Amino acid sequence: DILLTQSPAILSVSPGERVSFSCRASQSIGTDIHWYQQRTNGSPRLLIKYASESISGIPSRFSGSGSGTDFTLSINSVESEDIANYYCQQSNRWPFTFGSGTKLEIKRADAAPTVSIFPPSSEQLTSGGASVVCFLNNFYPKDINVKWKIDGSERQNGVLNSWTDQDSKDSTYSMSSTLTLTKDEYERHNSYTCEATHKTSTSPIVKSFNRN
Amino acid sequence: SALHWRAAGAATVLLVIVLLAGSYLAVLAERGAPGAQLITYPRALWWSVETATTVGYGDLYPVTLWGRLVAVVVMVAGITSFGLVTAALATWFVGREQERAGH
Amino acid sequence: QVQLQQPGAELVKPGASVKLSCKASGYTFTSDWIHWVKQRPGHGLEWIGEIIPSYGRANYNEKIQKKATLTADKSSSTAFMQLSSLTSEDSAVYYCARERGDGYFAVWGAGTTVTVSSAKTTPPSVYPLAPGSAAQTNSMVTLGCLVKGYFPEPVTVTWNSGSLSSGVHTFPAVLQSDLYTLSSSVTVPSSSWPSETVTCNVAHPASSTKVDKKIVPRD
Amino acid sequence: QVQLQQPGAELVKPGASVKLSCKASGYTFTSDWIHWVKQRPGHGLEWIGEIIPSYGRANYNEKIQKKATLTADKSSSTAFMQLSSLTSEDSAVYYCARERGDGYFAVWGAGTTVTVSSAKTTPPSVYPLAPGSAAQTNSMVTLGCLVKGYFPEPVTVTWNSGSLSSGVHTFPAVLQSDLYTLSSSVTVPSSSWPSETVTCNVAHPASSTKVDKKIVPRD
Ligand SMILES: CCCCCCCCCO
Ligand SMILES: [K+]
Ligand SMILES: [K+]
Ligand SMILES: [K+]
Repeated sequence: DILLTQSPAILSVSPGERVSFSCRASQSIGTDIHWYQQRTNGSPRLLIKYASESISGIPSRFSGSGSGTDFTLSINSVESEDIANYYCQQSNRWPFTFGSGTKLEIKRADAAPTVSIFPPSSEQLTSGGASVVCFLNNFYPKDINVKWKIDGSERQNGVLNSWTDQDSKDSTYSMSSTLTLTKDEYERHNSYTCEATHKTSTSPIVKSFNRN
Repeated sequence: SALHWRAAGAATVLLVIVLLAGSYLAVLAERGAPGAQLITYPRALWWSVETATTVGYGDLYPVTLWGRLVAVVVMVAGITSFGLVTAALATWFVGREQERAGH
Repeated sequence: QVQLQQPGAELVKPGASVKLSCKASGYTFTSDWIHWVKQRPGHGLEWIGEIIPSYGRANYNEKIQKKATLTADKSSSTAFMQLSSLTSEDSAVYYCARERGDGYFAVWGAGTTVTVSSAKTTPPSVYPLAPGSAAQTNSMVTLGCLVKGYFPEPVTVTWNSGSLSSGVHTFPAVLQSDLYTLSSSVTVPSSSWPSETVTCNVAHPASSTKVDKKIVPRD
Repeated sequence: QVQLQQPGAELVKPGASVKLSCKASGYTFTSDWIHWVKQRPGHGLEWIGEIIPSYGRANYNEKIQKKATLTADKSSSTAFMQLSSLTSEDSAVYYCARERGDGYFAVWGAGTTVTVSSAKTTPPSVYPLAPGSAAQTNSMVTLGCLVKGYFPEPVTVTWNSGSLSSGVHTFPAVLQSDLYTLSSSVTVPSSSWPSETVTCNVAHPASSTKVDKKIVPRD
């Protein structure tokens, strides 16, 4: 069976630049290579067929070339919506096979996070539980730390964090940090604060709220 | 019309049916066989044409038992059809030479 | 219109089997092949097998342990994939795709998330995330929804039934003690809320539930 | 005689387009293909595309961003290449070449220098370079011409309308503040000058100018 090699596995490009994905076959397959795009949590979408043939609905920015064992998928002027995984697939010999995929990354200008802190809902408190949610939205680069403080004292237990992949709308990243406590544990403290430390500022961005 | 022209016409229509059915059946037989190339309908139809004509470029061919049996039917249909057109042309010429000679 | 319809999810106990379905609409030919592709989290696409409905013949990836069996019901235009004796290795999203016999997958299903676990199904609790009373605001305001205590994945979160897409982030779920949790963020011009209503719609396929939670300012 | 005729240069503003032409003479067949090749300074030859005039069909390098469109006028035996939405990356010499359908480029045009810049066209000022009064001399003497303040490239410098080729050096131009400058050197037997006249002919395609500057001894 035909091995389809996609290297590099990750490609970082600046906005508006032409970019080229590589797909190499273990043996000659004519032009029987097809390209698919798969955005986060979406299904694959055919971009190019038989190496260079256009698909209706796909932006002119996308083009393909090559024949034999070496193929290339190109994008003229990359933009945020192009952030995704790209796969090649061959139909020259049975069985059909897929390449290992190349993820596209866009390097945009630095952006400080927009921080929002949220108090537990009344509906949740009614069930004997309390989650304080903090959003660190649309920042760049993706490296960031969140620190929790209850009544001025740092907290680590009960915290779960989550990071999105680079956003296909604006090339930024976002993160959520959730501190979960029992209604009681929550009832015996006054202020809750969320602090974000990010490259864009030597000083932390802090958001707080008092239980009453 | 005369028999030989009718047989030729019939043979042609029949040949075309064998080419189409053969392209389709070749793909069914060959998918599932590692290395097989005769696995998409457009090139299989091209393959059926190169088989019925015996041109033999050599770019495509069956690797499975049934793909090979299908190939044999296409070859025989093709060889027979072209052989039958030749026989029809000969019959036409023989009749014409008879006329040109006063018989 | 959606050409290939697949169920959102299937929860399967270790050792058990499940039958995934793929209902096709749109042009249908006797020459179409329906393919199935597996994608484990963070990984690529793996071809599993194929079937031609008009004839009933199926081919399989021979290179991997055979977990699937493909069949098709011509009258209901549905293709099926029987996965048997599953382990956590079989947990993944399974796509069905249509190929017109010319080599490429022209269109794909949305995928069915299969989770192999002993745990029980659990619908999510959806809570509002409205700003505290001391929070200041610029030309934009951020609201959200907490979706916790559900199993298995996934959940689809939309805002205002899909009419609100811009300014939305739905964070990946975190698994803790057999339950998932995630939050979704939405940002609209500060002037537009609460005059204009903002509701998140949370759908959880495994439990056949879909709930709405309107976001209103704290008292 | 010159088989393929191309204009010397074309100045194009960023974002604009230009149509290069290639006029053919000599034997012409319905089977000839006219090719276009790009060569950036200091780099190799890059195939852009081809066209068969008798039919009007064109093929292009698919591997590079498509900037060109090929057409041909059969009645004037001219092939054209439309380059659109140019950037400095498109600045280069573009050759046209004739292929008799047997694979190799038998003959080439002189090439058209395309410069993509916002700057304006400027004809060169040609100044004489004659030895100072205290300069000593052997059996040979060196004279020259200063060609400065022109844009864009190129300029063709000849001595005595081309009759004087031996002992000639034309140095590469230097770009400074949107203007180019170069000098040309010529060496003849010291005895032959000034008895025998020495003139440099400077042609600048972009400005459609060609001037002569006779070199005479300083007073
Ligand atoms: C001559 C008829 C052959 C039918 C093709 C069989 C395809 C299925 C074999 O697996
Ligand atoms: K032969
Ligand atoms: K042969
Ligand atoms: K013969």
